[PDB]
Amino acid sequence: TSAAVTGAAPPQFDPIAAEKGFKPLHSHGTLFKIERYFAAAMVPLIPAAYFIHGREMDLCLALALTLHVHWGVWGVVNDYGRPFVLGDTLAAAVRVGAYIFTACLLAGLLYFNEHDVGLTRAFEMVWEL
Amino acid sequence: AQYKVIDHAYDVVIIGAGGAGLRAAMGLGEAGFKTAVVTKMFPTRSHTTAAQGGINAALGSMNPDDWKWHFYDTAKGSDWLGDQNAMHYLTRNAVEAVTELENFGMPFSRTPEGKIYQRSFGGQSNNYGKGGVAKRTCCVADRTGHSMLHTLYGNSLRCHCTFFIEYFALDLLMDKGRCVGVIALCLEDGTIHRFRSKRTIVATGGYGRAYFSCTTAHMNTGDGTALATRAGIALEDLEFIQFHPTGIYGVGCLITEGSRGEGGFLVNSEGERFMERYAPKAKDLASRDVVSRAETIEIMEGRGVGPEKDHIYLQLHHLPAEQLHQRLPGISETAKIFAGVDVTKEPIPVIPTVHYNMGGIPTNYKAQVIKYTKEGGDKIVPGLYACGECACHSVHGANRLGANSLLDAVVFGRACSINIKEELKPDEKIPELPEGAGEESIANLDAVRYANGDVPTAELRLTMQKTMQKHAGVFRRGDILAEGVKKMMDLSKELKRLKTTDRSLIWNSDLTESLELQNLMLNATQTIVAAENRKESRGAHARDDFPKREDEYDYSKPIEGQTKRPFEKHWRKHTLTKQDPRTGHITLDYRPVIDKTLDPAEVDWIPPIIRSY
Amino acid sequence: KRIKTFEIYRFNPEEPGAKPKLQKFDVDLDKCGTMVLDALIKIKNEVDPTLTFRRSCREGICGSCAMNIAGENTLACICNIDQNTSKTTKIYPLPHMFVIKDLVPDMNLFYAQYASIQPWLQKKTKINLGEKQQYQSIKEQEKLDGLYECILCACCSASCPSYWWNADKYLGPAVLMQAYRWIIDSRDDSAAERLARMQDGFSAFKCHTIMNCTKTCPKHLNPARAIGEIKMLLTKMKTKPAPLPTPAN
Amino acid sequence: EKTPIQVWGWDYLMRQRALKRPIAPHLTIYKPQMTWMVSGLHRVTGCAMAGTLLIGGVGFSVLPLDFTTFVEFIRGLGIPWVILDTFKFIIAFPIAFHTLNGIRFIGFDMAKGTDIPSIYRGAYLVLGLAALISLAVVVYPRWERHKKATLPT
Ligand SMILES: *Cc1cc2c(cc1C)nc1c(=O)[nH]c(=O)nc-1n2C[C@H](O)[C@H](O)[C@H](O)COP(=O)(O)OP(=O)(O)OC[C@H]1O[C@@H](n2cnc3c(N)ncnc32)[C@H](O)[C@@H]1O
Ligand code: HEM
Ligand SMILES: CCC/C(C)=C/CC1=C(C)C(=O)C(N)=C(OC)C1=O
Ligand code: SF4
Ligand code: F3S
Ligand code: FES
Repeated sequence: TSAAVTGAAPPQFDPIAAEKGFKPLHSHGTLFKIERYFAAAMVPLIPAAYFIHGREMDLCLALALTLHVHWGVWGVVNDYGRPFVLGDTLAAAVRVGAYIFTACLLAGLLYFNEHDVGLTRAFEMVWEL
Repeated sequence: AQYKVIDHAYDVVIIGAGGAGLRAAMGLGEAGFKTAVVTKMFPTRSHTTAAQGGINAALGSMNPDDWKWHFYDTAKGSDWLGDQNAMHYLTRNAVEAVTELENFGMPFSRTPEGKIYQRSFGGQSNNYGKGGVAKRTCCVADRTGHSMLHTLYGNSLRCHCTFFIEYFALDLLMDKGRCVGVIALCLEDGTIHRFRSKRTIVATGGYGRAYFSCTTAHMNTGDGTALATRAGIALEDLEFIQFHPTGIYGVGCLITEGSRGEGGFLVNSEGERFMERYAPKAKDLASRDVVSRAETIEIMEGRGVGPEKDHIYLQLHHLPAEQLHQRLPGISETAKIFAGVDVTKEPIPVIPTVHYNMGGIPTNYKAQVIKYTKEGGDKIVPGLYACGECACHSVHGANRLGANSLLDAVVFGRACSINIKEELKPDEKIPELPEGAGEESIANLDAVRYANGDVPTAELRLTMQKTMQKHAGVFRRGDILAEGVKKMMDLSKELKRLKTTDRSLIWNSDLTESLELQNLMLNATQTIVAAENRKESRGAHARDDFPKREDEYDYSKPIEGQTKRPFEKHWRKHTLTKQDPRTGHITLDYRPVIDKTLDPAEVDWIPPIIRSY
Repeated sequence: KRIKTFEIYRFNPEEPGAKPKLQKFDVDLDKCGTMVLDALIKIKNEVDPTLTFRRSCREGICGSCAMNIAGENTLACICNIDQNTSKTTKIYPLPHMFVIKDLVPDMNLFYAQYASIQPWLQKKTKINLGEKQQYQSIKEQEKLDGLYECILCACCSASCPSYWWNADKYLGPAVLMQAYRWIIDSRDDSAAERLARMQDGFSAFKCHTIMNCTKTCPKHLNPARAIGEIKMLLTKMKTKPAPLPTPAN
Repeated sequence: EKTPIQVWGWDYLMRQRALKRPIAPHLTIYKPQMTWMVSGLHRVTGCAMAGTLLIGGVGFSVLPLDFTTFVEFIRGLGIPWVILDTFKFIIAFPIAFHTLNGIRFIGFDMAKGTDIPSIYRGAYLVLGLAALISLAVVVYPRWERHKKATLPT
């Protein structure tokens, strides 16, 4: 029989209509720029840390590495910690996890520079054996 | 089994998402109708996207040109089977239509002055035939159907048409001769959708797959013509299958006529430019009906090229490296993939291929589907329109013009929306559906779906493709043809012994392809019998046993002092094939070729002449 | 006589809790066309009509027959069969898509993302439709070569791990390449609000430069170059403006 | 804040989840290529270092057993200089590579060197170059600790 229901328009994106009250301009452009200049700024520093050692490099290795790794694990986390597969709230936790990671990174480095041998001497001593 | 039915209501529905279809969709959309587009595939996958050489319009971007010469060249190529009003409409509105496309985004190749580039093509000329070789063919290099289609598909997203993608059209909805919608299958989930509308537009494209070898998509099964036949409409001129001169020999991919109108030519196994012989004037730029027979003779008579001496060579290698790459990049690559050929160094193996269907659902200049009686003129079919290749307004007579089909789609699509906007008053409410609405359409599906016979869909189709090819070939003869009509009509019997396997509803390839074999047969039978009963030779139709063109007068002599042969004795007439789907029985009838132009004041009707290129 | 075996990914949504399986078919290489699609149409015609896949043009221009053949996303129709028969070849659908049945992906997300970019032509001063062609110089138009050619086949997207993890938020190579086709088309007046539609942290910036999109593209198009060109505009470099229609045009 | 498409897209996912459709095989089946494995590597190196810099710093705070006493809780475990210098390599290489490749990937971001030949020259040049510099930094200072153990003077 042809005695059955009325159906609706199939799910379909209408790029004008949905465009209406959804005009926002909050650009990640200017951030992505810097974190590449920052990575490019780090270029000369890595080989410098092979040559010039001691207690002051140790501090800006820690410094600049913390901040790079911060913008870094944040992108790796958006990727593998998506809410589709973790549920909405366990996923927000992984976002917040990110900060905790960036922040324990520094604490831990700072500490190691301040109480143990420092990054650069650490390198030396493993390379001595 | 049992089926779930979904009713929708729209002002206008379009079956087809190709060139034509999408232009109707967007035109009606922009002029504010609630438009549903039904299509068995994603619009971009439609056959229009395969198109190559480009689109004719008298922009005269390359040299001065008058739109009237194009009308001239059109009326000629149609071997006066074309309706001079339709060819009037087509060629006037071409300049606008193509300019629109430029405006819509379509990125045509460019002249130094920065207007649309144009190449020369198969069978066109300046000055009502006298002048030169025309340069009217506008193009996105090599890949114009593609780029055109995309531009249209993108543009149709700006006009809120509601897209029913991968839904297979089963039948038109008929209420006592009026068209009230379509019934389609929705592949993604099994559901059956009746669409109610004020207007339907059948814009479903050709039926190449009827032949064992063609340039067309796997997706050209003439489902629309099947839908017409099936709703009691007779189809016209089915016998005029365009054979394109140059399909790659093995597979039958198409090497565009552009490659010719850019410089390239045909060669036989004697290394002779034999097209100088068959067409002294036009040479390799003769009309495809001619150029093709020309190739097919050279074969028949031992000048065939290759291992078996059975194709010819298209040669472009003489042309500059740069021009080949900027003017024909997409064939360079497909010549290489399919026929191992580097087109700067060797020739492409080519052989005529079934290519285009001038035939289709009859329609007046307005693109409104029509039934026709001898006594009471031609009756409009209310609610129904048809356009693009599935239609027959016959802008093409007996032989299509190169680069006029992308036009005939674009233009008459546009002519659908324009003609509906005009006459669809916002009072006439969406038709209701009648009781039983499209029941025997789901009843077919069901029996085809559970079809238990002992001939698999795959086999029936093959022998219909393989037979249609031997009997309704390039050159035809009555004793092979009538032989053919016999085999064919045994095949419409074998449909009762049809076996399928995939018994499911959610995406059934086996099932849709069987629906398509059903549709193909109706297309093929009608084709072959009309082909058989036409005792003449006009356009693409070539009887070896009635080699002459049979008109009312003999246009070889001076005319002054001759009697008009009566309608029934000459052949200058459209061929209407009525079929009963149930039984497969065809009866013929004939319809007069409209000679009047649209404005006897705007442009002068072109009386028949002898067709020499 | 040489026998090629295929392994085709299989799934029946109609069967109660069925799982994707892997099916093996043997195909006599000397009774089959040269391309994969040909094996594919052979094994459905002769062995198993239930084998399901999309196909149209058969010359690799429509996009329909896209799929994963021997590890790569490519078009079946123009993918040569591995002539060597000691090797067993596997056909799988486009990576990371929801499957409808067998080799047929649900294609819609990608189509809508396509819709999102508004892939049509806009201008600031509304034009009297069919009245004159816009001026575009030849040099200006060739900016589109490598860009209009796209067939929307989806191999690039379906090969890009960013889009595997984020097809909902990241727009993916196919769509961006296209967005770019419209922000460098010298006749379009929207570079500005086009770039504005994809300014956030995901839709464009989630390209982690992996490279699959370009290496795979069956048409030898390079969407990455485009994505990278898009990043530049979203930050530093600028969209050249139109050389004016020189009077006569 | 999701764009209108980002929203549509989530509902799309939720739809497609509701319909129980499987997701088509990806990293299991996709063919290992120089494109995604070097990117893959760039991820891993990058993370592994960061991961060390955590368990390193934090672990040597939160624990007694400090670095000096540990640098020879392992020297006292007589292990051959190749095994030892191979470990240094494995320490050194991530750094070489991730840096080198990092400059590569920024180029990509500027649309630079994005064609299949340029993709693949770099994939190799950056890769090999990094494994040279990591061999230079590890064999050379084991050169002088033999050039001076049995020195000419
Ligand atoms: C075959 C061909 C034709 C061609 C060409 C190259 C090739 C290989 N190059 C051309 C050229 O350079 N210049 C030119 O003028 N013409 C050229 N042609 C001819 C021409 O391009 C085409 O044949 C014509 O343009 C076709 O367009 P049309 O709109 O008329 O039809 P379509 O594009 O084939 O699309 C058909 C649509 O209908 C839908 N459909 C079909 N059946 C159904 C059912 N059962 N249910 C629902 N929908 C259906 C299809 O899905 C499709 O969208
Ligand atoms: C020394 C110079 C360096 C440069 C020029 C550099 C460059 C880059 C670049 C361009 C990215 C973006 C990756 C992407 O989105 O695909 C990146 C990512 C990353 N970097 Fe570095 N980097 C450097 C050093 C380091 C070091 C020493 C570490 C170790 C702590 C590190 C940790 C990371 C991490 C964890 C990512 C995550 C992004 C991903 O893999 O997708 N970087 N780096
Ligand atoms: C959970 C699986 C981890 C893995 C190596 C995934 C593949 C992957 C690879 C291989 C990458 O290179 C890359 N840049 C990603 O992020 C966008 C990826 O997700
Ligand atoms: S960029 Fe290439 S792979 Fe992607 S859709 Fe376009 S043609 Fe297909
Ligand atoms: S693979 Fe994806 S990461 Fe970018 S380079 Fe291509 S879109
Ligand atoms: S069928 Fe058109 S691309 Fe394969």
